[PDB]
Amino acid sequence: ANDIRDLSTTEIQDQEKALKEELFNLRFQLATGQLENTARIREVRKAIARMKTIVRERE
RNA sequence: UUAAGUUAGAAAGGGCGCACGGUGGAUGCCUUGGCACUAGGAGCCGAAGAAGGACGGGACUAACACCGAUAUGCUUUGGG
Repeated sequence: ANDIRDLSTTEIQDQEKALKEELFNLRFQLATGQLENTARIREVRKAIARMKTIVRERE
């Protein structure tokens, strides 16, 4: 969370994209019954929310 | 033996009493909820989009509660 604040906005924006790609893949593996560590999904969702919160704070 | 006479007993089923069960949810005890007030506070919300909703959000989610595509939560300050 503080580590996110060390990054630039553009750098944060890139981290979001990466997390959204990850979240999509998790949901895809979950659907095909190949996930196992199902707790990752919640982690990633929160992370994305954290990014978007920091960015909105910047403005 | 015959005759005359007398009287018993009987239960297909039923009645009364008793015993033991079933059904049913009265009664007692209990209280998650109510009822009436007192003292203080507060007496408005809305185009900066209200009241009230609909549909969604969880690993799996039918319902409730919570939340809004940042969705079963995000940041921060304190408490613990």
